[PDB]
Amino acid sequence: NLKITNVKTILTAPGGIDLAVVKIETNEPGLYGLGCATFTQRIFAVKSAIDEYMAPFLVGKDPTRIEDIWQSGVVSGYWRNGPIMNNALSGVDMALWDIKGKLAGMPVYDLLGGKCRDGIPLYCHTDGGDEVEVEDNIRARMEEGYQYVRCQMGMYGGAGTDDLKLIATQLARAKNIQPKRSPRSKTPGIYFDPDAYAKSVPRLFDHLRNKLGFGIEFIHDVHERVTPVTAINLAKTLEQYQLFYLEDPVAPENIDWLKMLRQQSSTPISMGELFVNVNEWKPLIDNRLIDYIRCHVSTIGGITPARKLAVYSELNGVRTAWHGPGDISPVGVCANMHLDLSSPNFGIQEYTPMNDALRDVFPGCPEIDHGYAYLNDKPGLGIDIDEAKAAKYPCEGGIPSWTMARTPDGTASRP
Amino acid sequence: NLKITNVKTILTAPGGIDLAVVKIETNEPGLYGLGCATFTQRIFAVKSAIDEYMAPFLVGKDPTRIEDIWQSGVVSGYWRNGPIMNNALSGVDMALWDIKGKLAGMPVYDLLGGKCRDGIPLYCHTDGGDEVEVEDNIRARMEEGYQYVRCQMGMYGGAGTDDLKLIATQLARAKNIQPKRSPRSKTPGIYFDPDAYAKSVPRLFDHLRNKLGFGIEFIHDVHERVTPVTAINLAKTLEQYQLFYLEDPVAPENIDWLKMLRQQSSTPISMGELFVNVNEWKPLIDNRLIDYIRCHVSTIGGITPARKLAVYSELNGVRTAWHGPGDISPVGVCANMHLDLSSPNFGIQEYTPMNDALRDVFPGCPEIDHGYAYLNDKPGLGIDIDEAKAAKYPCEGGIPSWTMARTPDGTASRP
Ligand SMILES: [Cl-]
Ligand SMILES: [Mg+2]
Ligand SMILES: [Mg+2]
Repeated sequence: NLKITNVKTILTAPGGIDLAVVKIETNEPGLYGLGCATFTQRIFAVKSAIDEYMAPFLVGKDPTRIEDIWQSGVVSGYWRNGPIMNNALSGVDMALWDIKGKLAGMPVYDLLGGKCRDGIPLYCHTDGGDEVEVEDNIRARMEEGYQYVRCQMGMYGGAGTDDLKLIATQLARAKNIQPKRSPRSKTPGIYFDPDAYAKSVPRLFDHLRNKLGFGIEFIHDVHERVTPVTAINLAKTLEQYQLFYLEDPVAPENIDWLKMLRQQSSTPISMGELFVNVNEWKPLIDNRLIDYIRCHVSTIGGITPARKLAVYSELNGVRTAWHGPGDISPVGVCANMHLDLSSPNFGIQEYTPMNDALRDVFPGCPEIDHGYAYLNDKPGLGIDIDEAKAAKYPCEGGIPSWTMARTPDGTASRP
Repeated sequence: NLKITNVKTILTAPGGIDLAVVKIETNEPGLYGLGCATFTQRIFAVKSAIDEYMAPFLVGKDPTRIEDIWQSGVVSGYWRNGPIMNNALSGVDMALWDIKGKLAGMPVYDLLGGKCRDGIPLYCHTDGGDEVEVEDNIRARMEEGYQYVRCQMGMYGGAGTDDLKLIATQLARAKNIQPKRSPRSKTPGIYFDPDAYAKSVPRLFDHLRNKLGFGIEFIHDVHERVTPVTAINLAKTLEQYQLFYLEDPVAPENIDWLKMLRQQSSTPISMGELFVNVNEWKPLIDNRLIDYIRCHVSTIGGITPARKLAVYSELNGVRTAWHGPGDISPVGVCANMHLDLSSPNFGIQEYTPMNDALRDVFPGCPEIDHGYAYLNDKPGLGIDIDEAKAAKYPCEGGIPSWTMARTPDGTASRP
């Protein structure tokens, strides 16, 4: 007669980025589950969604009924399909998977069908103010054993970032990108020039291919920064550089434009870190408009819907590339990886390296060894949280600044 | 030098249903705006989204720049397109429209282009345990001057409701619908039989058209309760009864099925009270798969996005029917109606009659006279809130019961 007894939210920032973790307790002594609910920009609203709504929904129920709980949970507020709602559901769903693995004495990847590969290949982020600094940073990552890298010159749209809420790191604006002149007064924002950015990208990859060759795999993230036809043209101009993928050429609001892109370009495309709705990803995958699906697993509602998405992708020849930024807890990192190891159609795993504090707060972080991640074989997600240590890193709260992105004339843009 | 000085949430339940209202104060003495943020099932998370995120985003800004504030606010948390996020934005957006009207000395409908009609026709809800009870209820509403009515026998799926969080009224289960026998043990939920429900609807309308004739307009709400092909067959069998519309024959997750429905049936269709994402409504409107769009204005982000939706619908010959349940504040009722008065493609206004406490807490409620609503000509939304009186009706909070809908075998179903 196993029952959920308690559900709680833990808010912690050991890597300098606000995280939300759900812990689900049961009436079996010592048996609990952990899940990721990290929507970093709205952590307090996520906490409210869990504590005020998911907790009374769950206490008393048999945690082994993961699918029933997910299906009933998703419709429990009637309205649904949003990032706050989905993250609250995810924390619950991953915790239940964690509990199921612990009961079975099996890692989640074994519950899901077992290992389809011997390690998880990773990509990491490289940046710089000019092409030489990017090149230097790639060399350093290659020395560490990375065989795949994302290359940005000036973060997103060439703008860099001063906002530590984004990745806990300041990144330089592109040094030599010359923006258009703005009007005589400016509304506050982080200014960028989408056209100057777009033209800089082929020049960057020309330099990088010249210096580093074609063995190393390259990723570039457009991050919805340009008009769709500009993104199409960029995809075409980048064909010669043979990117592993070109990421987020359009906003989710503009997914129809991928119909045109895919008639003209053979540069591999990834989309979807922003997706929260089946009506965003289903038309893309059904029509083969992408080669990699990029969802943030917690933001689509956890392991249960991510595995459905992985299967839907697999049957259409689309591969997975789950979102792996700084704004994901080590629990969510483990969840991505259990999916990765058990999916036939795994593509790549984006990885943001952790500091000592994250490894200390979350015992059981995956082993990173020469560009591959190696999950432990402990039951469930193989991850724990030290609640006392978590409390040493309280969340900063507040609002980000980087999301106020303005084009030269002052237009508020999708960031 | 006009600036926003304070943004706050008011939670009140004068009609027995939890409401969320946003009040935006400015540095001009006595000038403020009110907006609806009512997502009733998640009011505390909406409150968190406003108080922790919208408030610091807005203080100091010029409230006259409604579009800039909307466009920048919607992407401020990066992830977007969800019911909690959108309601927080709506509260702000409607309050800014209210402020703009007050500054202009004109109602919002006048800022939007003026009256397109002389009054707003309404439909109200009628229910009953059997056909004769529904008939009697319709007669009573026709005597009050309603010329359009929604007709349900047992609320949604024939199940009725005992949950006061839904519409603050207990409604009888359909008396004569015989469900399939369930398994020998049952998981808790509100049980219904989709097939017994579906067969009962044509029988209801056969009775109602015989007794009441064809002058009176009838609406029926399927409320996502049946399989898509069952919905298609229902639409076909109801053609002879000439419904004003058949509402929500499919879930948002199943919108593709409307392609098949519209090849076979000429029953008018409405969809969309559940919509939160452009990728849900845009394919429907682009392909003329519905005749009326049903969005809950606050849940799509306020007046700014609702006006865009109304225009997009107008150009495709689709008409508006904004959601008008019990779970919308009188501020939201006013916002619906200002859109209604100024839209060339207005279709109908669903209306849930208010009690004395709602009228007392919210001075300026629209005048209801013989089946039409008559907005006052006061500036902005023409509505106010008495905060001291609102405080006499604290919110109940908690989670609803009705959203746990199960079919005879125990399957958790979209409610
Ligand atoms: Cl949301
Ligand atoms: Mg990205
Ligand atoms: Mg409805």
